[PDB]
Amino acid sequence: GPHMRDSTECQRIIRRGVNCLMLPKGMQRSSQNRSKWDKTMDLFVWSVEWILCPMQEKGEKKELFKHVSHRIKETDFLVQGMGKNVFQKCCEFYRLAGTSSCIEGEDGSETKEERTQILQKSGLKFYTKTFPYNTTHIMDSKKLVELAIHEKCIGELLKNTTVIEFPTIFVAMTEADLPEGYEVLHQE
Repeated sequence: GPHMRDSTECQRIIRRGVNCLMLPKGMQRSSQNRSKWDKTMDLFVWSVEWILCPMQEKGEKKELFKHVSHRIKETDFLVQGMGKNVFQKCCEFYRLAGTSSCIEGEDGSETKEERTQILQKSGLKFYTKTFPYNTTHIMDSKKLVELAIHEKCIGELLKNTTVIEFPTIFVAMTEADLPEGYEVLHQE
């Protein structure tokens, strides 16, 4: 059944260092969120929102592809949360090609890195929504940050952050390919 929520819900829960701002009962963003502890893995899982951003010119802009992907582990890397659909759609958006490694002695790490290789060899960059460290109440703000999906996992990425309900990932070649009104933050 649906989770315990109010109308004009107002709470912040912290889950292994991620600050999570709770949306009210009727929000489609709270309805489409599936995130909990899962006994079957003895860890926390997320639903997450992915946006693939296509290669535009400086006059001709092109339109985004969106996908929400589910039951992604706090231990997972982005390429293991994205879904084969989002991986295959990135391969068709930028015309990336597939490769192989670690065949000398792996059967699970070889294919974890198979996906990540396509993104680092194309030079694709990944970004997420950030909100302030002291935030206790729900807000909307266009603020992105660039992150190292080839070195960092999703749990340590979100451990330093604030997010509303369930987190969002933007995929693009540059800031100049990212959607309008959104901006990426740099160091001081």
